[PDB]
Amino acid sequence: VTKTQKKGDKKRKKSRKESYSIYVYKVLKQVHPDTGISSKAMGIMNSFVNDIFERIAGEASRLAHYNKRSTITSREIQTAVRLLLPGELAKHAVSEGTKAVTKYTSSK
Amino acid sequence: TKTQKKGDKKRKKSRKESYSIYVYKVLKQVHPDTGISSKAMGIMNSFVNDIFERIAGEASRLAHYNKRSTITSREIQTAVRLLLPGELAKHAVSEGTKAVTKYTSSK
Amino acid sequence: GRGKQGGKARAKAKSRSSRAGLQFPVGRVHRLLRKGNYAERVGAGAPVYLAAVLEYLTAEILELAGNAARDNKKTRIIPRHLQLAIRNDEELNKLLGKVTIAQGGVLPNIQAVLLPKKTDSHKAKAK
Amino acid sequence: SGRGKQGGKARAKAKSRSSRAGLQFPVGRVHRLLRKGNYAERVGAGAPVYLAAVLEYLTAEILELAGNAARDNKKTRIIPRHLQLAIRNDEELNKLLGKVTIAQGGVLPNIQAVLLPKKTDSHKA
Amino acid sequence: KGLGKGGAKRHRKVLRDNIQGITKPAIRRLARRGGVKRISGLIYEETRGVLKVFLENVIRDAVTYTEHAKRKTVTAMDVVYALKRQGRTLYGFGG
Amino acid sequence: GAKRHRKVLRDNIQGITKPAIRRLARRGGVKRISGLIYEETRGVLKVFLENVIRDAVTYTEHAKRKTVTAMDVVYALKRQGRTLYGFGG
Amino acid sequence: PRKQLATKAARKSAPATGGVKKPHRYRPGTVALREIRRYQKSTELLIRKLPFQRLVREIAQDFKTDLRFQSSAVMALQEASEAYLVGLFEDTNLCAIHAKRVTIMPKDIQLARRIRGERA
Amino acid sequence: APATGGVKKPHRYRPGTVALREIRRYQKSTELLIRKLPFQRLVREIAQDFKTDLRFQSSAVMALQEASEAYLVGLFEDTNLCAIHAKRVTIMPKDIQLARRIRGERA
DNA sequence: ATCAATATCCACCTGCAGATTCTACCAAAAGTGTATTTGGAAACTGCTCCATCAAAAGGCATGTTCAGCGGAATTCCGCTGAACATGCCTTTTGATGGAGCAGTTTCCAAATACACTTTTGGTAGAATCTGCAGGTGGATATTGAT
DNA sequence: ATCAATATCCACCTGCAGATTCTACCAAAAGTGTATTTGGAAACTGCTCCATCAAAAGGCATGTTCAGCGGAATTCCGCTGAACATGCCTTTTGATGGAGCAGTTTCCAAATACACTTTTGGTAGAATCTGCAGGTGGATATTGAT
Ligand SMILES: C[As](C)(=O)[O-]
Ligand SMILES: [Cl-]
Ligand SMILES: [Cl-]
Ligand SMILES: [K+]
Ligand SMILES: [K+]
Ligand SMILES: [K+]
Ligand SMILES: [K+]
Ligand SMILES: [K+]
Ligand SMILES: [K+]
Ligand SMILES: [K+]
Ligand SMILES: [Mn+2]
Ligand SMILES: [Mn+2]
Ligand SMILES: [Mn+2]
Ligand SMILES: [Mn+2]
Ligand SMILES: [Mn+2]
Ligand SMILES: [Mn+2]
Ligand SMILES: [Mn+2]
Ligand SMILES: [Mn+2]
Ligand SMILES: [Mn+2]
Ligand SMILES: [Mn+2]
Ligand SMILES: [Mn+2]
Ligand SMILES: [Mn+2]
Ligand SMILES: [Mn+2]
Ligand SMILES: [Mn+2]
Ligand SMILES: [Mn+2]
Repeated sequence: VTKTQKKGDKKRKKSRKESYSIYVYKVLKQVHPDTGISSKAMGIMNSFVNDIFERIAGEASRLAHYNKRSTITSREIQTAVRLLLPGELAKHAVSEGTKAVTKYTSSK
Repeated sequence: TKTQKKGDKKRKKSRKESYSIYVYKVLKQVHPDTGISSKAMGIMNSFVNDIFERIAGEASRLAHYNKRSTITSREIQTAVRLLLPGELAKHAVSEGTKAVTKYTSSK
Repeated sequence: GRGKQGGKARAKAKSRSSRAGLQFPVGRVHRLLRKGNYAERVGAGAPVYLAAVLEYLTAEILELAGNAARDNKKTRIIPRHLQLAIRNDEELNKLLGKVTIAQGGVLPNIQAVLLPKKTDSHKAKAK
Repeated sequence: SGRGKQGGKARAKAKSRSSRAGLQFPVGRVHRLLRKGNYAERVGAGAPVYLAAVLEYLTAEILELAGNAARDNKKTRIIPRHLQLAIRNDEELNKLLGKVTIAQGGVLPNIQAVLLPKKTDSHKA
Repeated sequence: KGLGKGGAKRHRKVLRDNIQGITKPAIRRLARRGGVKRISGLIYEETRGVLKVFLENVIRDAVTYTEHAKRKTVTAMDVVYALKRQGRTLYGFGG
Repeated sequence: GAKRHRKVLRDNIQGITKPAIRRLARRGGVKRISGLIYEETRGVLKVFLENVIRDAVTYTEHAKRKTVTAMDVVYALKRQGRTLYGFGG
Repeated sequence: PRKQLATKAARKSAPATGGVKKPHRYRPGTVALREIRRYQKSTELLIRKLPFQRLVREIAQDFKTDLRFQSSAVMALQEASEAYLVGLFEDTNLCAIHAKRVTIMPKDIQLARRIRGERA
Repeated sequence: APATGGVKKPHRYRPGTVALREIRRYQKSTELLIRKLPFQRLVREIAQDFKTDLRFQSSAVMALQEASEAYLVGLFEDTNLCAIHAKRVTIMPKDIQLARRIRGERA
């Protein structure tokens, strides 16, 4: 008994929407261990990430077309980041992006 | 004769495409006795390239929002309505369905 | 007919542009849509459609630019003509609102308030 | 098939790309979002690693500032207002998001000086 | 257009003049958030007109995405895409 | 440190002369100009060129060239919301 | 024994010789400044919700009949509209002040919209 | 006038009259208003802070000059509207500033 | 009004910078026809969530009164820009080594495709937390009356 | 300068509606491993088209007015804020039918792919040719002084 809930259903479960949420949350606990976030502010963080994602990918896409290149590599992403972000935000993003690629490749 | 001298410099300049001949043909239909300077032709080129990217770009986004894999004349159409000012749109829409119709009705 | 053709008379051909009845290059518009990374696929009508729109906008500017040339007693359209045609057409101007036409200058236009006062010259009505 | 295995060992199984890159953000997802987004015929292996780093970084930058605005308002939970204050009070984030509106974010307190009351008196006011 | 059958349905009631629901106190409050201290009498009508144009333009595009999706329901995403193309990106509703 | 020599000094930005700025203003329909406008215009032009050139040079280095190209500029102008027709693209 | 035994909405002495009450009145601009600090400090939408929704249904309807709306679509429109009006009022305010005025007028809104290219 | 200028001799157009003539002359034409070389020099100097030892295709400088002048002429138009708004006919720095704040080039 | 001065327009002229037109080739498209694959309409349907209807009530809109003080009209003067007379110097025009942009061949490191496994994030719905909204309640600030 | 009057600040208090917390459970990513292809970095280099410079050329730096603009100061009128009475419609809570999103599975009209054939647009010269800039000259509108 109890193995089920009488269901007798006709599929149609969900669809599953992804979001950067658990990741926005991991990064938040790191800079502010005791701070939480409202689902509406998460809503906004989610929009930001999608937004910046498309700006960089887009700029990366154009850069490559302008150069008759058919592949987007870390190097295109890098100059997209320099074209898109201002002053200091760019310096640090570049350095952290470079750092992650180096560590990622020092790996098997 | 036909120079078969490999010394006459076998350079080979990567060729650039442009819409000049087509812009010129159209000019000839609307104003048969009118010319256009090369500078003016550069502007019209810029123009065509720009409208082309604005429309493709919009059609692209349109198909993505709709989880579709192909860009059809339908997307090109919604893009046009989103992009052009009122009458320009009506006419461009009319011109567009017209060329597609003529096209299909002639295999 | 019923019992004709027996040798050579028919081949095969016809450019897409010609079939669509267009001056602009359908084939190329198609190649450009595929090379552009706009979508995985591109239906056959999209390049037709896109091509006609580009042609049509091109004739609209050319037509007006042509007139501006004629108005200045010029036979050859220059950038100034493209700018005069564009900026004087309400819609074209809207579409090209964040575009600058190299060597086009601007529409002659002086704010009312900056004109000299008193009165004006030239027998503006009399005998 | 089933529960799985009495695994959870520690020595030679798979290693996520994020972990490999020292990131919290998901490298595999960014890579997938890149190939599906029609950006280029091809996406190199480093592309998403680098992009995930920049995205994680920027959200780190914004969360740091917003968390502080929360603290300045004596709150524990970041709400949209906090995100706004942090974005508008930072020149770079403000320029990066100059054309963005944060729903429920309001604006920054800011009154043009000529609007402030002139110390009583007569003369002008 | 589907919606409309008569009998069991209809008599939607005519919508008109709703621009007047943007009341003077509402416009005043908006001005305050905008840092405005003093408001001329004609501002209210001017503001309704500018709001109307802003909304026509955004709804016009949002509605075009709806129709294109073959939907009859305008979605938060339709409005969001409309906003993005009009240069007014909005965070908070599915961006 | 060279190329300008004696008789003349003046930084390059001062090469954007009062008469030229005045001409620009005239095309802009401006009838009367206060003295302080000239320096104000130079700083503005300077900001405009930095923003544009910076981006064009970013396109140059990415293409690994030593020469800023018209296309580099045109793409930069497009990025800055200053689309320019007539120079390629 | 409570005969409204309140100390006083005032206090002490007895200079109640005269017959002058004169109710309190804020000077013009004080409540307005007060409202600016109040509204610049909060985020809630300022246009009433139902009326706004009707405005949206009326404009939409004029474009296409039979449309439905998710409620978040309407909320999206309002957050965008109010963010836009507040932004325009800030520019309008700078136009008025530029004019050595403190009162925003239609022409200040027009000037700000022309400069924003909404009128170009 | 004739005054005692170049050994007597009259004629002086009133303040403004030539300004208006200049406006008509310049809105009627298209050439660049800044001298080429100085412009070039400023451009190379600014570029030098981003990457040393660069060369410039002559057309890149030209596009930059074309883009810069169309920008200033346009800015001067808005600046002129801000002066007039304030009942002046003389553009001042606060007018360029106001136009830039409202254009969002801001700060 | 009336002239003197100077800017402006228009009609005509003609050299040459920039079109334009004619071979000649050619490889890079563009078209054709021939499998093979597959997006994405239908069609059918469960299941959100959108539209409506109700009903109560107090937050807030409306309309009014009154008068402070801001906007705008006016006058007036001091100062700051416009106009102007030209020699002087920087820019313009037009050849000329040589830096690189741009062809072109090469060949691997790295991308793609695909078969298979293994790990994870999303979701569901029931708990069970908890910040903090919003309801006080006294400091202490600010404003407006003298 | 007080110093009434009212606004407002800042801490405290504590339910409850959002938030953080699971215990599945799964499909669906995401990571393995192994072939197969290939994008483009690297190297080499020819030939544009840059940077540099001498004469030529023609714009601008300068100093002296003085016209006329901007902005101070003064002055009222009447617009617009503050306050207040009144009462309505928006908000809130909540239930309910059913429109119409949004899964799912069934397919073929249309798209991808390839392979081979046919054509065209781009390039190079080459030799003309041609619109119109810029130069002349006379007339004539415009501006400014009298
Ligand atoms: C919405 As209507 C009444 O204007 O059609
Ligand atoms: Cl199609
Ligand atoms: Cl890579
Ligand atoms: K081929
Ligand atoms: K006053
Ligand atoms: K005043
Ligand atoms: K002076
Ligand atoms: K001066
Ligand atoms: K390898
Ligand atoms: K039901
Ligand atoms: Mn007279
Ligand atoms: Mn399928
Ligand atoms: Mn009432
Ligand atoms: Mn070399
Ligand atoms: Mn898990
Ligand atoms: Mn509270
Ligand atoms: Mn005092
Ligand atoms: Mn709850
Ligand atoms: Mn290859
Ligand atoms: Mn004056
Ligand atoms: Mn149904
Ligand atoms: Mn040919
Ligand atoms: Mn040729
Ligand atoms: Mn001429
Ligand atoms: Mn003459």
